[PDB]
Amino acid sequence: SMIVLFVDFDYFYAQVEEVLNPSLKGKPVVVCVFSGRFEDSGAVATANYEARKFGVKAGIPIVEAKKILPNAVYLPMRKEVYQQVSSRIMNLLREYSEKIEIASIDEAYLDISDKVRDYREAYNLGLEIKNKILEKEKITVTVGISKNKVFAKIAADMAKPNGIKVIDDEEVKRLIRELDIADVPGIGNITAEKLKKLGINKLVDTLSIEFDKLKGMIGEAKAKYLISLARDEYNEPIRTRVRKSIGRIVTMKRNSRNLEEIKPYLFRAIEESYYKLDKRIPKAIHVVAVTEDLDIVSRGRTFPHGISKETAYSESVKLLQKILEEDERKIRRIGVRFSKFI
DNA sequence: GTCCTTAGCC
DNA sequence: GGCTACAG
Ligand SMILES: [Ca+2]
Repeated sequence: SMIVLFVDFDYFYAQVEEVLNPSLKGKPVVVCVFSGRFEDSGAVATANYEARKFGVKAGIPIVEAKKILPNAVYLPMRKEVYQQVSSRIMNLLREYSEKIEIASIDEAYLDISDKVRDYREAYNLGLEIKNKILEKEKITVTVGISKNKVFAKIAADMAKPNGIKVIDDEEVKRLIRELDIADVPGIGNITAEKLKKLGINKLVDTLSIEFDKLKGMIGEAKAKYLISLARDEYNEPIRTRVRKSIGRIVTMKRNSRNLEEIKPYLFRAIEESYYKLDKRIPKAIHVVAVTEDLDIVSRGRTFPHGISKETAYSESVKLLQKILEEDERKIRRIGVRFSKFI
């Protein structure tokens, strides 16, 4: 009882550039966010399987990427192109079950309990999903099928890319015992290391250790949740994610601490955040500053009414002003985030 | 329900 | 780098 079907687009951004650009078949492809500063200032957002065999990965500096593969194909992120392709697949997804939780620009969880009898009909539903998506958008996905959200995700990780994998109630048990902890959704590097010292290498170890000695560390929320996976008791429903804050953040030319030159960046993040809102009026604004050393500093302000675009303008300067005088360091990035919509 | 600094994700 | 939620 309770069948969750999970869908993750493989090397999404790079795959979309491949479908668009037949001249990139075969070779390696590295989609980057270019800073606008120096030559190859920036970071990597994704790489195809061919790029990833060589270490080139999401998050490393572009400069480093080019140390490894000086001649992969390097491409600027075109966020709104993957956004179009993404919403088109999300809609195809939406036809198979009303109960859909969109989790990022490239993964979605389907609850299929009323639409199939057991896993055998699911895995088939899985194949239909895949093929229909590849037909209409020429994009390969991976399908994960399990008893809850988290093991749906894990199942897709084991069969990525282009593929499909079921994890029945039994295999849940093996993975509770013998699967590596960092491979648990919502657990990457920093929290592996938070436990890598601690003696915990698999989910089970968490039951073999005191509760507060975990609570205190990675934090109560994270401790509870993992313990729930250990006990095989996770049962979080599939609900429509609602976007809580929409924002923009842009890197400046020559990072500085003069308000009059910082000002025009600040205002562009505002236009584009309004752009985004889309008929949504927030009550809250935060001015976000990234410093010369890269130590994020944020000041906001909540209003009992919604914030007009113009009030967003003047109000931002006041919050910018506050930062300029409580943190001492120069400013490299500047932005705004809007939240608590009407 | 409010000011703020903290990790997993493409 | 840019995004967004999450942690008390
Ligand atoms: Ca994903």
